Amino acid sequence: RFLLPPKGGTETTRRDIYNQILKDMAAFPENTIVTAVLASVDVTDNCAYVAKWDESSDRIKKVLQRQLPLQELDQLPDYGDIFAVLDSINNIITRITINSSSAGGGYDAYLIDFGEHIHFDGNETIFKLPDDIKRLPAQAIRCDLINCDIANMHCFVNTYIKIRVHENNNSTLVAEPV
Amino acid sequence: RGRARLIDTLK
Repeated sequence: RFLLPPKGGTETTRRDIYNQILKDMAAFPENTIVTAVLASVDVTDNCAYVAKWDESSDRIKKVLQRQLPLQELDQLPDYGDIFAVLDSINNIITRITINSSSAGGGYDAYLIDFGEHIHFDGNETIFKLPDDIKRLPAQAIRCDLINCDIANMHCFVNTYIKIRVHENNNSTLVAEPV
Repeated sequence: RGRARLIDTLK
């Protein structure tokens, strides 16, 4: 009922797993207004996440809508490797990585396309992704939001918005919703 | 709906 633990990989922090997954920062040119989904809001960290969800990310959308068959796994991939997990509360299948063991048991996991750090018990339903979907960059890019009450932004999560990219240090953005 | 809303955003 519980998955076999990762055989390898380097355990990382919440901050380091964001920096070690593949992100396409060229999709957010500085001093440009771009359209992207408000992936998630993290008021405690005073940051948000935006996701292009391009036509190039179409296969991730197919997996999200459960329109693609996947091979179920009984063994957890290495720490930092990208696979898929079934969220049956929302009945979606989302890309996920395990970044570290958890001090209270389980694992610290990161949903790379939402920008959400979650707890992973170890008995979840997980799938292997095809190599082309696994290699696609993480859609969620972290942003400091200016001219913005981040607390108010929860109403725009999972919704397309327009943001003006003030700064792009190729890790996180300084952007403003317009 | 939560994350399910994203489906309606990407359909």
